[PDB]
Amino acid sequence: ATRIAILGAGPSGMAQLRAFQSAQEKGAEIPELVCFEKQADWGGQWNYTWRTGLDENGEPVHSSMYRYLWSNGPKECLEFADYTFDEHFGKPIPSYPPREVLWDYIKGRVEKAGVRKYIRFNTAVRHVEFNEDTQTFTVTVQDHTTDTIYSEEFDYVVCCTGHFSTPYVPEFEGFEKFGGRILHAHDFRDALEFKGKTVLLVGSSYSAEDIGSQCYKYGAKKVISCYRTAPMGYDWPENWDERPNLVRVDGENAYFADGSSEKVDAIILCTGYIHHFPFLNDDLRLVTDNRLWPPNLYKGVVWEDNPKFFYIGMQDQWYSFNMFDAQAWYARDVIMGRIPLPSKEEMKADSQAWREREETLKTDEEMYDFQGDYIQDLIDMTDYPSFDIPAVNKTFKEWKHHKKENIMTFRDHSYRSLMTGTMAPKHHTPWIDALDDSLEAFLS
Amino acid sequence: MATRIAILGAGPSGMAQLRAFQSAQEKGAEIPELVCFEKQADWGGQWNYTWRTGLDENGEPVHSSMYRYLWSNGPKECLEFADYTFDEHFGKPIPSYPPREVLWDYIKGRVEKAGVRKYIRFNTAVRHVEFNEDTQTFTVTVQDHTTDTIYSEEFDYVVCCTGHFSTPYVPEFEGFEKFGGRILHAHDFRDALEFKGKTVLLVGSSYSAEDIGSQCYKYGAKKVISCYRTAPMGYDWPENWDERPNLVRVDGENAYFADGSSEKVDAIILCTGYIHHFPFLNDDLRLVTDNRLWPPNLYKGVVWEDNPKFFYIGMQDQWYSFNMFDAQAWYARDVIMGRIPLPSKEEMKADSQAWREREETLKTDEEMYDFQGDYIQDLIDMTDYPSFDIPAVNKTFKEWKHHKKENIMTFRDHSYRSLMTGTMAPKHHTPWIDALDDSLEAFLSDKS
Ligand SMILES: Cc1cc2nc3c(=O)[nH]c(=O)nc-3n(C[C@H](O)[C@H](O)[C@H](O)COP(=O)(O)OP(=O)(O)OC[C@H]3O[C@@H](n4cnc5c(N)ncnc54)[C@H](O)[C@@H]3O)c2cc1C
Ligand SMILES: Cc1cc2nc3c(=O)[nH]c(=O)nc-3n(C[C@H](O)[C@H](O)[C@H](O)COP(=O)(O)OP(=O)(O)OC[C@H]3O[C@@H](n4cnc5c(N)ncnc54)[C@H](O)[C@@H]3O)c2cc1C
Ligand SMILES: NC(=O)c1ccc[n+]([C@@H]2O[C@H](COP(=O)([O-])OP(=O)(O)OC[C@H]3O[C@@H](n4cnc5c(N)ncnc54)[C@H](OP(=O)(O)O)[C@@H]3O)[C@@H](O)[C@H]2O)c1
Ligand SMILES: NC(=O)c1ccc[n+]([C@@H]2O[C@H](COP(=O)([O-])OP(=O)(O)OC[C@H]3O[C@@H](n4cnc5c(N)ncnc54)[C@H](OP(=O)(O)O)[C@@H]3O)[C@@H](O)[C@H]2O)c1
Ligand SMILES: [Cl-]
Ligand SMILES: [Cl-]
Repeated sequence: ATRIAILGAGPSGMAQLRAFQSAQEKGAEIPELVCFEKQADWGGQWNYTWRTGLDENGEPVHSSMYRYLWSNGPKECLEFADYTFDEHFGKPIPSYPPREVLWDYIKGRVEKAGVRKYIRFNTAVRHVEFNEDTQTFTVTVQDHTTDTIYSEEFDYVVCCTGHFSTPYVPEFEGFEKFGGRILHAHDFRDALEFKGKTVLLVGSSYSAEDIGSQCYKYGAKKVISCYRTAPMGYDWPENWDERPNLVRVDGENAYFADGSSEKVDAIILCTGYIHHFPFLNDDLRLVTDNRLWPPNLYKGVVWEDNPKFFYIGMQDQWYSFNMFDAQAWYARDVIMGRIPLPSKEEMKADSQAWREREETLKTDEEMYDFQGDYIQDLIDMTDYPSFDIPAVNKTFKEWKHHKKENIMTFRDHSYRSLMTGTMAPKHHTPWIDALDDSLEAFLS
Repeated sequence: MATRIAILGAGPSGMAQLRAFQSAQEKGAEIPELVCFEKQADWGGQWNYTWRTGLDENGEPVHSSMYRYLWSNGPKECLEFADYTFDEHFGKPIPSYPPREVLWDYIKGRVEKAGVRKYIRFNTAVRHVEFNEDTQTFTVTVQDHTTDTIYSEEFDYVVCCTGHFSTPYVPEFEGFEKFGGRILHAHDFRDALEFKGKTVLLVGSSYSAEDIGSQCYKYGAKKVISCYRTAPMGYDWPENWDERPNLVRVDGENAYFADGSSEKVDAIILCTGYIHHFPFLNDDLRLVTDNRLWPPNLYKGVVWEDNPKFFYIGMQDQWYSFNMFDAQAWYARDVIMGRIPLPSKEEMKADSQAWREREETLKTDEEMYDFQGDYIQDLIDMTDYPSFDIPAVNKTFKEWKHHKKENIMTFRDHSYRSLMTGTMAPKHHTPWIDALDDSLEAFLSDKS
């Protein structure tokens, strides 16, 4: 029979397994599935580790998530259309859950599906090669439980390895002289390490916003964020300064493009990530900056030069979980021969139309509107449950409004489920005072 | 020549392998085409310092484990090249325990003189090495991070020089997920100043624990705790350094030891050693071993017995370092060039097994560096690598061990004689404990 390799058991790989299991329970014959995951358990980013740098096997540490992390968007925007918050939790819960609560949710769906049996944990993907002679892929992996490098042949491969794990880590003048810690956002674990300290954040996006907010919340003496082009422009607290870009450091001080300088204890590079696929040769390897429309992907998923190779979740994310579902359902239907692909020329013409639109986008609203339209096109082609994308866009609009009103209280707001219409209750504690990140403390 | 060699890495071992070939060429031999792949932007391996930790600018694991303020942990006289002396490089006597930048300068000096930088492709990560039975050649696949290109080339021989002190052994202890302080491996340690006024727990009882603890002490840590798995280090530690039996668990703030004691600690540094990790090799070529004086499956400690066109340099545990890699690289060179015909697989395994049986009996430090000295003597007797006085190096290791026992904080204040030139090292202008500036300029200057 047909054999599929699914690379990774984060949200995307979980979605890909669930997509196949959904087709099976509706009565379809599905291919043999094998999912390779280098971590010891599923959940991808959402599987928290104290580890940084390299794991116990020598593999790069995957997760970038830290203690005290909460949902940075409304949970109502990432709800599964086939497995609601109401089904999983059995009651209304607040709109910005801590990491452990969303990890519990995503695991709940695949626990229900029974798809853990397809997953080989502690197994790092080493190489994927396409064989023209057999029209099959050789997937080579390292099983760290047995310390064995082995290969198997697959008919199709679905890459679900994420793109927020391999850091973009630029050097600044004087880093070799600096007496304090220099780390990337990827390595950040515990805001308590920076209690009573002066922390410099290099960058102006989600990691700078939230790591700065955690350092503030857990008692940093001072936060400095520095921007390359434009300030973040939010209402920062009194002990948070925004500066133009870092120019250089010395033993103790950071020097900014405005000619100012001051003592800093630690530097956190919130400079984003690279798309990194060392297990792919250039015939299969996606090369892209982080963007809403990466190139060479028909419907954002099908590798145009070899359409038996698929990528899930490689777009920049406003939508996250239910985008990966729409993609996984699409990829499943292509694999199962339910969606015949057009010619390479027709695929490229379709992708180019989406690219041309992506190139014009300016505002946050234009961006989540584009991604909503993309997902609508995907769900129109499969049996993934329809959901109210314009209502989700309106929720993103409210969220963006709440961040502008007050960047420290946006998580104190509640939104309505677009799947069930359930209104989220207000949490028992305002975010700034909610020090305990535990599922037990949140659901109490 | 019509054959081509891939050398994986441009640390001391890969530099030695290039120098071995260049030495044969300047003496009038025809040598093979050489290609050396190095993922860093410059040569030196461990000795090339970086502020970076975890993953580098290209997403490759950061290689170097070296830190600010690192000095030679053995006498430089024990690692001197037999073909390129300290006297030749520096033009004067220098003290016996140079800072990192000074030994980096030295190792670079030899390959600068040799002109072998032209063979090296920097910023290039080795991804895969496969042996092809059909052509009896290796396909080496690499990622050139300068151009972001993955390409493959065919090689007749491969010499693996990628080290084994870079991929950390990082065991989890009960409660690590709860602990509110930093947890890092020795591999990630960069700057003792980060621990000034802090209580630092070191897990481990070998060189990394000794030296990282010594740096934390020197640069003003409040307290050092070192914990041992089997036996204490047993040195004369300063008053703010405690030795405990092994860590059992941690909570939010405290470390709990096997003696039933516990105390609040600010940071935990795992000084738990390293793993031999070769993700670019399939199991037919991949060395699997613990850190030891005699890793298995290596004839003369260098020739992969299942495929003797594949070689490993420097994969042994190290008393000897630079001149061991030279002895090995000269041997591998002579096998590649057909100067040393190999015995049958059965004869190679019988020779390796004799060395293994001896290795298994070793107990004392002296038995260990004596074994490694005898190993190196066997290698150098088979090639034109300049003979050097191995018993005199062993005697220097013995003096060094004696100096560490007398006073672990002042062993670096002693001087030894070059076994290559007979030059006596002068006393440094500053005692180690007060020598806060690690720069080559500060070390080679005359002012204290
Ligand atoms: C710090 C951080 C916070 C975030 N917070 C939110 C949030 O609040 N809300 C939200 O909607 N989204 C958030 N995201 C976005 C995040 O990308 C998605 O939520 C989701 O985790 C992406 O799922 P994925 O499966 O595509 O990738 P990942 O979650 O990265 O999972 C990829 C999986 O592939 C495995 N893998 C990778 N390489 C290999 C290999 N070679 N061999 C084997 N296995 C491999 C990994 O170990 C991992 O399990 C956050 C991202 C980051 C980095
Ligand atoms: C912290 C520390 C301190 C030390 N101090 C001393 C000392 O004072 N005295 C002493 O004698 N010895 C010391 N050593 C021992 C050390 O092993 C040797 O000095 C020497 O650096 C070993 O050289 P090598 O070339 O075998 O390996 P390395 O120095 O580790 O060099 C390996 C090279 O391979 C490259 N490489 C690795 N993987 C790849 C890949 N996939 N693709 C491409 N290139 C790759 C690396 O980037 C590097 O250039 C120390 C070791 C450590 C870890
Ligand atoms: N749940 C949470 O609270 C949380 C926390 C952290 C991250 N995340 C998630 O993680 C993902 C990644 O977010 P991210 O902000 O890490 O990455 P990102 O969105 O790709 O942000 C990249 C940032 O790096 C900056 N940058 C790049 N090079 C720079 C340089 N040389 N100097 C200064 N700044 C530089 C960019 O500035 P320019 O704009 O000038 O290019 C930009 O601000 C997102 O999905 C996010 O939601 C979530
Ligand atoms: N120039 C310098 O100053 C400097 C500094 C750092 C390192 N180095 C070099 O780096 C190399 C490696 O030295 P290293 O000490 O890092 O590694 P190493 O010699 O392999 O030592 C490993 C240590 O980890 C301990 N260990 C392993 N697992 C443990 C566990 N679960 N709990 C507690 N302890 C555990 C071992 O204890 P057991 O003995 O009980 O097994 C041993 O003490 C050497 O070449 C060294 O010279 C040099
Ligand atoms: Cl069907
Ligand atoms: Cl000012």
